[PDB]
Amino acid sequence: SKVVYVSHDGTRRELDVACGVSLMQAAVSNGIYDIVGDCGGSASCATCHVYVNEAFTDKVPAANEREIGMLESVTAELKPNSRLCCQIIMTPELDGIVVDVPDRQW
Amino acid sequence: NLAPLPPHVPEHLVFDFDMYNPSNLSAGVQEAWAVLQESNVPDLVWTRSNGGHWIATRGQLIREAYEDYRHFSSESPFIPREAGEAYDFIPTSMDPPEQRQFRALANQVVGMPVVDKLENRIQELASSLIESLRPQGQCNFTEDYAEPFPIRIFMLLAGLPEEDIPHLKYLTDQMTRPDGSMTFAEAKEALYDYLIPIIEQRRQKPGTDAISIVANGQVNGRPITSDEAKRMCGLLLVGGLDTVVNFLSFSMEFLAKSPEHRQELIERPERIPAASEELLRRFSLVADGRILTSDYEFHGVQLKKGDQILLPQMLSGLDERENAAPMHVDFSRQCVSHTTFGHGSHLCLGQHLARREIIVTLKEWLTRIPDFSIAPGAQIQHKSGIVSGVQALPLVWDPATTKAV
Ligand code: HEM
Ligand SMILES: *[C@@H]1CC(=O)N(CCCCCCN2C(=O)C[C@H](*)C2=O)C1=O
Ligand code: FES
Ligand SMILES: [Ca+2]
Repeated sequence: SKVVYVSHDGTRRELDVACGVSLMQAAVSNGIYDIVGDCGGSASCATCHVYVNEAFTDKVPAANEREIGMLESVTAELKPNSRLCCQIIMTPELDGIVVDVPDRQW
Repeated sequence: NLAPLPPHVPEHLVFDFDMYNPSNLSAGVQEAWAVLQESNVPDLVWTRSNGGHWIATRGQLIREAYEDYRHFSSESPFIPREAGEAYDFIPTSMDPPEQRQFRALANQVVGMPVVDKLENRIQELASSLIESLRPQGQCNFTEDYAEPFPIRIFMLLAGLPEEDIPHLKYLTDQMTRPDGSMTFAEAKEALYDYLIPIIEQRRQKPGTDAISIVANGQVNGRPITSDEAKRMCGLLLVGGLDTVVNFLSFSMEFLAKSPEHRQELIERPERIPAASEELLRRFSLVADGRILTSDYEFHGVQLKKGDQILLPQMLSGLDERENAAPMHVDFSRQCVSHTTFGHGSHLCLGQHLARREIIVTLKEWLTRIPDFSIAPGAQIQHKSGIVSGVQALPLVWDPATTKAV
């Protein structure tokens, strides 16, 4: 399916993302540098922070308490639709999902 | 060579395993460790050897433990604990939130953006080593390629002169592979002394190299000290030698023994990145651990403060609970899971640099020397430790079967 990555500066990247792949993994594999993904995807670092568009927050599995704990120490503005994108695992039902990437991860 | 059994440890979890000398090592070091994963072995054993410690034998527990640093601390991540003496590289032994400060800085010198703009320069390096090796039809891959390649990349991203290589090689060698002619502590100190005037010089007259960036970075909201910078710069050197050297050798050993997997990558170089990941799962090689901050019930086992637990990075991908037919190398394997680069906040900083060194070595080797094999009459020996490895890899091939480019 396809995922759109909107950088802080408005610049827009759409990626074709295989099922089973995390939004973090896809970002790092395709030069979306404003997603760092330091810990490599176990909710241990908060450097894959994204804002999930409201049109898809019903459609993504809620965060677990581990993701919640890690989200407290995001460096950019923490918002209600804030997610660790290493916790978002891609599926056909999530096709065309919109995530906004914050101005900083570190 | 066993230690007395702790009053808090039940004997029915005791299991004879020495990570420096596993029983069936002649079959292959990954095979040798996989004995911990036979049907009648608990997910969590105790061994009396190497001082005495726990071992997570299964991917689920290893990942769990690596996810909880409050109970499982990096303050003592090496077994035996005495192997921590004089080991003060950064950020190996730190936990969050301080560990984080040094990972932000490090990401600036080996993060994906840096890896990417270094790639072409890395492949010309790889090519050059290969290109001027091909008409020999033979080599000790380990000495001839696996060792010079990563240390040459370090020089490149640290901005260090080429003739400095013999010196650094020696020092890192004495550290990794001791001679009796120098203690590890001495070799380490020599490395720091090599680094520290470069750091001070580039703090006051910066470049774009790794050393400048680290020397001019901030940690905890104030300037990184010279001490902090050398201890981290030191690890960016040491961290990516012995593991890249050995992983490339395990891999290259496999391809020399397996014409069918070669031809696949030879007919479909597009598969190489995916094959590298599979090669990473199958020939995983790091095993370190953590120490207990407190008493703690864990997966039905009572640990106490001070206890060390081994959490083999190697075993997760070999855990057949995680990958079907784990000893099988299938380059089209659909759900490859492993912890070859570790797991949790310490997962390898060089993972992106290390993947790129693998993919380039494969894309550039097979491009030139498609067919090769292990030397005739060759007893290839594996060694077992914190970073398991290959002793030597004599390879042989016919020059007329190659192709210089
Ligand atoms: C295939 C090659 C490699 C493998 C299998 C590997 C393995 C690992 C593993 C498993 C860890 C985590 C240790 C733990 O949790 O106790 C680690 C940490 C680290 N690695 Fe690698 N590594 C490789 C290549 C490299 C390279 C090329 C570099 C280049 C600088 C490097 C630098 C580091 C550093 C600086 C750390 C410290 C991470 C931390 O504690 O935050 N590694 N490595
Ligand atoms: C690869 C490894 C893994 O755990 N995983 C998700 C498990 C679901 C099983 C695959 C079913 N499936 C598809 O066939 C497409 C999307 C999906 O979930 C993987 O996909
Ligand atoms: S990559 Fe570390 S929390 Fe997502
Ligand atoms: Ca000195």
